[PDB]
Amino acid sequence: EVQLVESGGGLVQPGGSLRLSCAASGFTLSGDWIHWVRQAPGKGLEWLGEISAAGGYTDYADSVKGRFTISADTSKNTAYLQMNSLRAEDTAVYYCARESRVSFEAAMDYWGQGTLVTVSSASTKGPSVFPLAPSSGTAALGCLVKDYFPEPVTVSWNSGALTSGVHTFPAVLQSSGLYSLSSVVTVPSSSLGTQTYICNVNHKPSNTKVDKKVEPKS
Amino acid sequence: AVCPGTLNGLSVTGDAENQYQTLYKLYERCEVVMGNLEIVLTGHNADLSFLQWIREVTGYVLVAMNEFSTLPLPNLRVVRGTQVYDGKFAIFVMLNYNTNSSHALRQLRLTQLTEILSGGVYIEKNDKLCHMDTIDWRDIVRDRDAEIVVKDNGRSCPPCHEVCKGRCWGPGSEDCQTLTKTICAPQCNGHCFGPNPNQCCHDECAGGCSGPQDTDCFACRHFNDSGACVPRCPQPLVYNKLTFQLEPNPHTKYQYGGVCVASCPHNFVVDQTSCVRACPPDKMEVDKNGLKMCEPCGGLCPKACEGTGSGSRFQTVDSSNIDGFVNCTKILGNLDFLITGLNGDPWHKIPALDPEKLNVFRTVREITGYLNIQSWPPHMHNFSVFSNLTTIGGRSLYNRGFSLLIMKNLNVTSLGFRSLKEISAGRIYISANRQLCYHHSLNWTKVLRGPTEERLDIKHNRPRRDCVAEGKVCDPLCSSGGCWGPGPGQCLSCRNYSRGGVCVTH
Amino acid sequence: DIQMTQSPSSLSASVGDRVTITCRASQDLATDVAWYQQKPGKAPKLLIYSASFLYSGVPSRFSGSGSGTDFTLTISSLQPEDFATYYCQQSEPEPYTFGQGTKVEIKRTVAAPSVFIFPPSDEQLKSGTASVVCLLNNFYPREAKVQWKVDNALQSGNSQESVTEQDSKDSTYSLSSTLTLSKADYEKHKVYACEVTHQGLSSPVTKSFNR
Ligand SMILES: *[C@H]1O[C@H](CO)[C@@H](O)[C@H](O)[C@H]1NC(C)=O
Ligand SMILES: *[C@H]1O[C@H](CO)[C@@H](O)[C@H](O)[C@H]1NC(C)=O
Repeated sequence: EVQLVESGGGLVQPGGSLRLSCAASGFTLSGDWIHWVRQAPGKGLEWLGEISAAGGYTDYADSVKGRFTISADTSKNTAYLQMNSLRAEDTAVYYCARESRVSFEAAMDYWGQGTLVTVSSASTKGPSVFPLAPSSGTAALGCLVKDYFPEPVTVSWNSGALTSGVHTFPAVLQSSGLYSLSSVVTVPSSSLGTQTYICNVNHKPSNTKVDKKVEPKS
Repeated sequence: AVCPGTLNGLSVTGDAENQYQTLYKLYERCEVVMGNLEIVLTGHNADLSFLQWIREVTGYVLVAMNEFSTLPLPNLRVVRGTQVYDGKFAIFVMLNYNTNSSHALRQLRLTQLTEILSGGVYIEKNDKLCHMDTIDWRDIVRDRDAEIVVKDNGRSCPPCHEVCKGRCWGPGSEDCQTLTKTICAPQCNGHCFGPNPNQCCHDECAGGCSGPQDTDCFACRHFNDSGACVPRCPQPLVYNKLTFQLEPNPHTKYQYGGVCVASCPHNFVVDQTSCVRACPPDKMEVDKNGLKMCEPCGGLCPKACEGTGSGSRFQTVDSSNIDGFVNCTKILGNLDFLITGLNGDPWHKIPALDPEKLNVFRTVREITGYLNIQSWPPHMHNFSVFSNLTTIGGRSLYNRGFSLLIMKNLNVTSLGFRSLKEISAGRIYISANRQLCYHHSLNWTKVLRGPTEERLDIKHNRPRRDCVAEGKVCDPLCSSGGCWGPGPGQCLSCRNYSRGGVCVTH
Repeated sequence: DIQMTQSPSSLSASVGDRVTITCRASQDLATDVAWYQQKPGKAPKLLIYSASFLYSGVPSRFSGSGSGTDFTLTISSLQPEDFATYYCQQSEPEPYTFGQGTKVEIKRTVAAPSVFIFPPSDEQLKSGTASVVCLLNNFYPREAKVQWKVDNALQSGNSQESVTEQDSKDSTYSLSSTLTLSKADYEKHKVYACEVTHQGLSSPVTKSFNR
């Protein structure tokens, strides 16, 4: 029932500015403390700021104190991170997360799903999808999402019908500074030809909505 | 029966019509005058009837500047003179006649007047007033050295009737003045209804009598009760032989000057014994089981004042505000102590608050709505200013349902609400007070009542582990319900005993 | 400013095993330490508060201990779904510092990799580039050597590997090697092969094709 939802993350130009949204649901902020934490795609977690919804107090991490300004709006039931003067070392996944009820602690018991902020002077780029086909017991087929900026990318199979044995591997930063990943699924030989298989790609940074069909070849 | 009198001396207004009218309303149908009888400048065509049933006047009787023919005071027995006119006159009759008119005073129908307990008599400059030189005024006056002055009155008055024996108020045979004083046996200390030693007045007759009893008195030296004169009115509580203590005597009656009554006038209130206008400086009105009565307040009677915020001129207590709280106990509404309030604002010319002026709030015990402190005078590390505050209702809230909100007060160490015991309704918020301690131990299930689930918001104060390390904990004599600060005075409730707010070992 | 030091960085353990993680703080924290579990790409779930208390809806196998400077998480009976990175947190006052984190991963029966090679597409060749892909599927343990062979010749530098995060049901891994080069350098060789070597292998399985 209680859940958070964020948005508004994506590519930004260094020294640019940005406002994240954290839309509350299932409780009243008023009185509750909302915190923001971020995490570099390799490393661990770092606390950023906090905010009581009642009196509107705010603290900040010295790592951020001043460039950033956490706020909210009570009638709307949503928190906000204003991220001014963005450095490349700001590139990380940012989560909002509310504070626990049981005890003077700041244990955070409900968390947003995450929202990604990439901050580099590189340009937004459309992904190339290519079919990896079977034939050449159980057969493997796949998609190849190649050369796109920035992370992240969403690969689904048959609009969500297929989920068993689906592997979408991590992206990898290429020599060219462009990202790539394979997404592969295993299906029974007998099923090929009668079953249609398609991979649904989504790349909101460059507004790409590819649906590529993978069959075997002649 | 009884009704009050005047003090206006010889001042009036322009209208002699009004002078009549206003005179009538006061002395309506009235037996006793509690005060003075001031008949001044009265209309010439008066129909002074209501004056009939007047028996007694506790003060004096002033008759001046009037025009009517006769002064009709037939039931008038006693004038007390317990206050007196000019200085030495229980009766002052001066200048009752007009130049352009024949309207002038001719007779004083005082058939009944028996005595005057204190003060003299001034009967002068009454051009047509008659018979006054015949009356034996030292027979009426009780004071051997009061000023009896009678002259410059009538010129050609008819002789007394033969039945009055040369002492009469008027020509009539029923207008005869009846003698009061025979001088008296040594036993009777000048209080007797006849020469004989056995013929003494009762020990409660103010002046004379016609017999040695309660109800033969011409006037009562203390209180009149249904005819009898008594030193007291029947007490409220009579000793009962069944329960060996006292109980509400149904034959109780209240004093009213000198009259024992069944229930006080439509405007008046009871005070332990007497029927009084307004409660004394240490009582407030209390209506319980069909009777209003003055009850002693003890500390202070609840000086309830206006609060602050919503439904008030001030959004904060400021330096041009704090004075309007002095001696105040209860508070209607709220109390906001905002940043501006304290330091003022030089843009709108409102000065900074003198931190010692805050003490004003030490007299406060209850606040209807919410309390909101968002700033505090640094050199004070606690709200010992509200130490005497006992109850916060929360009947009007602040932000999102907050009946108490303390926030962003750095130098504050303890809270100091030693006497607080009830927050009736609303939410509570005590966050962002970076040196606040002792609050962790407090049991808010005992202060606050109704739900407990999601009413607390206490956070980002000095973490408990620090407070404990620096020794800041609830005095050992406190119960596990916690404390408002350090020491024995600050407990919520005590383990052993409590002597004047301070928890003790014995 | 407070330090949290969390030991060790990563750890392996069999199903059923007991596992013990340690956080050590720079200053006496008495009891104000929170423990979290974070799974690949999800948000971190809270597990323990005040060093030792369970949160509503966490299995009892998870337990926390300690006071002041040394705090401990223990997963008594480790399960496949318990795969995660685990983070201690000081919550005493702000700014809340977290630990480096402890990467947990499960130990399992040694599984052989299923090997698949795909050739490039005709449409990728159109833009002028080639990408062969290899694929090791559902195997254990992690380590596996994906050496390429272009006309029996060993290749170097051109390749790129990408590892799956340990599956949480059968605790297996997966891997995708990519062989990338100019379609000029592609359109001048016949035999492209992927050579995979593992512990669950007796003999390195090779997978090839022709153009
Ligand atoms: C408040 O002022 C009045 C008048 O000076 C005084 O009688 C009273 O004692 C004062 N009360 C307190 C608590 O200081
Ligand atoms: C009050 O004392 C506190 C703590 O020692 C300090 O932070 C603050 O600056 C003091 N206030 C003033 C006005 O000096």
